[PDB]
Amino acid sequence: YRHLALLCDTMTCRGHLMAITRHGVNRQDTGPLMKCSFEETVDVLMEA
DNA sequence: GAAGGGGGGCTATAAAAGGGGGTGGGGGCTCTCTTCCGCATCGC
Repeated sequence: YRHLALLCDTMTCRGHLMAITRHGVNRQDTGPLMKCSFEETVDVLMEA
């Protein structure tokens, strides 16, 4: 359960349903370098 | 009328002369998020 509970917590820790796509994982306030390694490498870095 | 023959032009070589023309080189598939438009609603 702890593995399942951890995934659900990360998807709801910010008070809204956060998808595990780029639209939810890159929107969270992480560093641009982490975001660029996931998806949208240049668009993420251009915005930063 | 086919085929061989004869005569003559073409080829290159130099050189001069002067001008026209030829040649080459410049120039005028699916899912998700964002944006725009029409509508009905109130407000003044």
